[PDB]
Amino acid sequence: MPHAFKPGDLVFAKMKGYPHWPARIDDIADGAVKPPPNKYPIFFFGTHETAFLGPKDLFPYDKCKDKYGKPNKRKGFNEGLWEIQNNPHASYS
Ligand SMILES: Brc1c[nH]nc1-c1ccncc1
Repeated sequence: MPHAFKPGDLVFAKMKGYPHWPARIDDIADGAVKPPPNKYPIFFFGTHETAFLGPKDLFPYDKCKDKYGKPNKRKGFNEGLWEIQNNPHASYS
């Protein structure tokens, strides 16, 4: 039964103008910028960009991969598909 989102959870994250994108709930490093209240730091695979999102835009990866996990022409998307499937918890800095 679902819990709240926690660092390390794998998701598809929805941003305006982008398809649902392979992503993870990031950790917040010591001394790093914290997200606004009720928002999570979302690390987008492939592009390696971060955005702050609420749960309305976060879809669990295992439940939605058959819907959202197909190749896409957008820059970084297919690289992101490889990352979320093959090394989702690695450091991509
Ligand atoms: Br959606 C997506 C995939 N990679 N990066 C993004 C993104 C776009 C804009 N602001 C933050 C993150």
